Order: sequence, then C-alpha cells, then structure tokens
Amino acid sequence: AMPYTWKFLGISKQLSLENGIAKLNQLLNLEVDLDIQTIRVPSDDEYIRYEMRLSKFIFLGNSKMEVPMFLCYCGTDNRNEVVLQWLKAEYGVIMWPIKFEQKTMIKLADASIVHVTKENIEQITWFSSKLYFEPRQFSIEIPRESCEGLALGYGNTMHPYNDAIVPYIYNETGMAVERLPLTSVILAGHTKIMRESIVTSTRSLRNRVLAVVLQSIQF
Repeated sequence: AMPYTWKFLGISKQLSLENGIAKLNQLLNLEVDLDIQTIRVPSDDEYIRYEMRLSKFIFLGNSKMEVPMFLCYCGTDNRNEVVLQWLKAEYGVIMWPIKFEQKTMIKLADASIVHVTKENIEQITWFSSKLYFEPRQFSIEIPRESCEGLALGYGNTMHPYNDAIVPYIYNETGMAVERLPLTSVILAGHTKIMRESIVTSTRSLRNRVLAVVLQSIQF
C-alpha cells in the first residue's frame, strides 16, 4: 500500500551527472536511464532535476543556493551503496544524511498535496491526515472531507496544514501541535513523512517536496 521508502542526502557540490554516467554504466554492467529536466516551482523558482533508473535516484540542484544539491533514493537493492560510493569517488563530494525537523515535516506535508495549474490557480490533492506523536504514543486524525471544508473556510493558502488544519486544531480542540513531539505525518494512501525518511505509495516525489527538502538544508 505504501511500498517506497526514500532516504535523503545533502551534497556539498552541484553535479552534472551526464559527464560521469558512462563510468557508472561500466561499473554496474548496465545502461542506466538518466533523465534531465529544468523545472519551475511557482509560489503563486527554478531547479535542475536528475532522475536515475537502474531502485531509483532523484537529484535536485540549484546554483544560486549555498547548499546547491541533494539526492534522494528508494529501493534496496545494495546497488544504491555502489551508486553512493561511486559518486563520492568520481566527484569527490561530501554527502550527509538529511533529517527533517517538525516544522520542515509540516512544510513537507503541505508540499505533498499543493500544486499550481497552467493559469496559476492553486489546487490541493486532499487526503485523510494522521498526526502521530511520541513522548507512549497517541495520534489525531482528520478525514479528507473535514480537511477540505477546512481549506475552503480559511481559505486560499499554499500551506493548508500550517495555515488551516493546525491552528484549527488549536481553536476547537485546544492542542498546539507545535508544542508537541510530532514523529510522523500520514496522508492516507499517499505519503508518510517522518524525521529521517519519506514513504510513498507511488515511485516518485512531488517536485514541491524536493524543493522544500533542498530549501530546508540551507546553512
């Protein structure tokens, strides 16, 4: 139901994977598929986006940022480690595991559902939301419908969880999620966002999610 677990690594240098891919190919005895896209993420910014299919890798880079690029990967398959070590050897880059803080987890939740159409109209793919806490464990759940009626009554926001769901959880319930140890955010049949990883039902991540990840690791 939710098969794909993603791990995130920040990279000290921005990479042009086109210029080394043949060495990886000779290393693995196969021809990897490498897709390259220049993507735009409106705020109602531009990124270079690599995708490597062998188990999958996704790279997001931005030259006008201090920490210019990160990668994320899913599957296993130990060839992922081969890929990582190959990157470290071929490019001489420093890579570190990415851990998502609570605020960043909420931003991640917003990025997972919010998108913008051709005529710059905001749209939100709504799912039932489950907030998991661990100081002992307890969770709160807001069904899809309630979430939708919550979005409309705020109303227009690129951050429905931070602008609507959570403050409403304060007003009517009396709970400050910001004051509580949030360990997981579950969007039913879509995505689970944790501190150290993101799980998805599909074999990909929203571009907005990638953008939020890259923006979060800026020293």
